Amino acid sequence: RKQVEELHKESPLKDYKLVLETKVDPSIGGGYILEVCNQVVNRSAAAAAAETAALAKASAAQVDWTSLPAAPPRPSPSAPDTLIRLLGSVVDDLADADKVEQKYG
Amino acid sequence: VKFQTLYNVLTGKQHLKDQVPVKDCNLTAIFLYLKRVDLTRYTREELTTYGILACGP
Amino acid sequence: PELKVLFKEALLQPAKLLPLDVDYQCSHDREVVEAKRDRYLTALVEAEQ
Amino acid sequence: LEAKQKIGFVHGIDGTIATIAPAASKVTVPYNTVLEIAVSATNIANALVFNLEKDGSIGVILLDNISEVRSGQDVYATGSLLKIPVGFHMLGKIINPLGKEIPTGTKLGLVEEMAPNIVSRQPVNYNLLTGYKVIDTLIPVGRGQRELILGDRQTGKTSIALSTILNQTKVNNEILSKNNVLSVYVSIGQRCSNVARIHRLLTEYDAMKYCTIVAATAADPAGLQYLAPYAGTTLGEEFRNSGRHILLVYDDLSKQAVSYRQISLLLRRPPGREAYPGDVFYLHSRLLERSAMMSPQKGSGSLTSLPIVETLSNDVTAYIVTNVISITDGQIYLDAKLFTGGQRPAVNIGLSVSRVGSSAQNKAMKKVGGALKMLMGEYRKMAGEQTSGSQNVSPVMIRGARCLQLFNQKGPSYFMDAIVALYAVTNGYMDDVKLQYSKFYEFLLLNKDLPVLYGQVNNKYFYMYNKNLNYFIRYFGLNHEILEPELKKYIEIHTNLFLDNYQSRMNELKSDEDLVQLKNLLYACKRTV
Amino acid sequence: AGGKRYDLFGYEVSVATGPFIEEIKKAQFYDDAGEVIVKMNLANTPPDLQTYNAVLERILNCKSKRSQPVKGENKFAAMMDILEEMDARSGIKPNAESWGYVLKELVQAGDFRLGWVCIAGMKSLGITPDQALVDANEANAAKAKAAGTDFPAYLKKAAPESFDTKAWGI
Ligand SMILES: Nc1ncnc2c1ncn2[C@@H]1O[C@H](COP(=O)(O)OP(=O)(O)OP(=O)(O)O)[C@@H](O)[C@H]1O
Ligand SMILES: [Mg+2]
Repeated sequence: RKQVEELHKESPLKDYKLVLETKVDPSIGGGYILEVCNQVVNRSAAAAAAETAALAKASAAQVDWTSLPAAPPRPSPSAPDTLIRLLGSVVDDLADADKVEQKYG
Repeated sequence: VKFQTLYNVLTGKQHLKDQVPVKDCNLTAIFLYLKRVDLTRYTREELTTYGILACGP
Repeated sequence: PELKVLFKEALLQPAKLLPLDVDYQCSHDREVVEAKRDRYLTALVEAEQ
Repeated sequence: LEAKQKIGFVHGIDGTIATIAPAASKVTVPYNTVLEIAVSATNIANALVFNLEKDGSIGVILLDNISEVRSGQDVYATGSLLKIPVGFHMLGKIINPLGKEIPTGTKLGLVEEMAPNIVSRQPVNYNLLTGYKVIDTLIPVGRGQRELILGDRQTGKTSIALSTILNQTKVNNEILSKNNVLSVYVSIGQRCSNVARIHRLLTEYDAMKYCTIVAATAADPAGLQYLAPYAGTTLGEEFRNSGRHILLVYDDLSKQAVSYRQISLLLRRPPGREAYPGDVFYLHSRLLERSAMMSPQKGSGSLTSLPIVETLSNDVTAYIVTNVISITDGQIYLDAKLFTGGQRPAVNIGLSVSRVGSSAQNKAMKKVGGALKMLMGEYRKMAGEQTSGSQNVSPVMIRGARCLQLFNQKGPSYFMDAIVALYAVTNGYMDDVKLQYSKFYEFLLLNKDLPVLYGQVNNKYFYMYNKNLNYFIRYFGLNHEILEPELKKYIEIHTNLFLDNYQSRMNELKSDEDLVQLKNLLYACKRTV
Repeated sequence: AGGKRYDLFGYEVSVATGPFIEEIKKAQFYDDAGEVIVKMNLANTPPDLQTYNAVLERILNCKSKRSQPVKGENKFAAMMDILEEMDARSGIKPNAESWGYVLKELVQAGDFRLGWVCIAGMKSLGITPDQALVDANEANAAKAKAAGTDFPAYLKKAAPESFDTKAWGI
């Protein structure tokens, strides 16, 4: 009742008399559904339990255990001049092979 | 639910994205078959080159 | 003669030259890093010889 | 605490649309606002108001969980417009136009907003490098610009926009994050597999950090295909207002017009020309006038738009096409007669223009594009002639044809790597080579520095290997005292070494094996360069 | 206490720029500095030369663009993009200090050729470099000369004598 007439106060109209009707749901085993001044508030087991269950369902869908988590981002190589002076023409081939191994191996 | 996924990966019933291979470090970072995973920890190149596995498990 | 000294120094410490910390963070599996390291040594050996 | 307000019950449903029956009389619904339909005790079907009637009934566009809709379901009202989440957290995602993410393997922004008024936007000053020489030289695209992409089916409409998205990446990793241009790819009514391949392409070249994709596939409801491009521009709102840059790619807008037709006709709006309701011009107008280069008062932000419109039998007389040419600044007309005739991208320059011009493109590109316009205007008058004066050919007939070879690409071209290939043409260094070797030349000019190889290194700095001269070229220009002479003393050596060592060997080939080998090489050069 | 500035639409414009320059100097990663330009410009305070040079300082002296690393970072290209935003877009023009910040980076980056471009461009604009940087540019040049690092190695190797789509690398 308290929630009912308080919702009736929150409406733009309150001067109109209020008539209350109570009915039975086989779908709802806990809680109530109340409509006043074309404003409905649903606090039911079918709705509340599914609302809390939806969080679990969404969280389960988000995760991908099968997948591998992404590694930290890698910066540019910036190879030193001493490396390059030792191996002039080879570092390009070795970087290409490194990409190949990072993908396949 | 995840422990179930782990068990399915160990049995080999499920596969990984971009054909990722199963390894202990791999698995650890995601999170008889177990002994094979223990072998998988050790470097493959080291084992083959040094013939460590040739003697036996 | 400088180049010879540089080749010797590189052969003594090949891993020091490369960034070890960066590579470890970057590579998911240590094995990949190891293989990369193994190739560089053979390159230097074939170069000096 | 939070009591949902109901307005009526579902009266009828026709596929994607519905008709509401209001519960009470004093209840009043707004227009364009979102409604909710309690398809179940758990889930909700979003919607939108498209009509209101003297009977109080409401013509409704549905957007989610249509199959779960019935007649008699309780209908609620938010009393707010359709909004979506917005922010930098959305970059790197595919997203339903309702903001829902599409898996693979706080803030809210209005979907329909007024456009930047006539004081709140700066003229076009800065460029948008689409990566293609015709579009960077002769059809200069800028920022805060909206340029259509016309073409018959399977001509390269999608690929020009994707290549723009892929060209911007290298720069954005170098420049600050204020001058980087992000991207949005909107797929209206497309096939879900095309979207997957686009995602994987961008992910290969790492262009997905700076791209989101608004997917409204063919199986999706027509209302969702209708409000997709608005979702894209709604994301562009924040990057305007956050002073950043952003690019829009509206894949087929014709498919966004079929959806509006479907909605309006099923809601018993009167048809019009080609069965459209009539106000489909205002639709794309609302969508496209939101593009602008914003005033410095508003952050000097921008959003470029590359709308795409499919064409049938190369006509520009259809309703929606004219409605969009009217709106957009320029247009990139892609002719199947040229796509089929060999050249790719099949840009037809006679029908493709840009209503901004030099002001968009670069100081270094102004002086080359102004030369190519003259050269192509002169070549346009002569190139119909089967070349009779083989040695008496005009220089224009030479330079123009080599430039057409250079226009042939597959992917985007770096700015430094584009001009230096066009400068040689306009100044005639590439006149002794033949047409068929115009790209192998370019390949060596850009990826195999000959004078560095053959020892002819007198240039102090100017070489194409460094790739950081782009910024000096961009700032100083090529027609500058410090860069002009070194440029010539790179290209003349490239030409002489080519003409002597490579060209000479090429013309000496007679066998079929070797000539077929050399054949396929030049096609590869036409693709990669 | 200065000549009042105006936008292209003749509207009066703010000049109180100091409070924003301090946020640049207090920065630690040189992408936030650009964002300070943005939040400054939204407030009807357009950047001045002093602000852009503060940003070039913060660029040159910062370690990375963002907190995490980024592939394709080029400390030079950001600095040389600000100068395009300066000359062309905004109408402001750089000074000796600006190009000084620019040349210091090419010394740090070891790229000795782009330096000489900057050396020539300065004097074509009347600017004169500091010989401390010119000599370091020539030092990097001499080192790379004697060492064979005058060019990369992949350019100094012979090309395929036979035409083949694979040999050329395409
Ligand atoms: N510049 C180019 N070089 C090589 N191939 C190209 C080029 N442009 C387009 N193509 C090819 O043309 C085909 C279609 O391109 P695109 O996907 O852009 O077509 P479209 O304009 O979207 O037509 P539709 O929308 O009907 O698919 C693809 O095979 C694509 O690789
Ligand atoms: Mg397409």
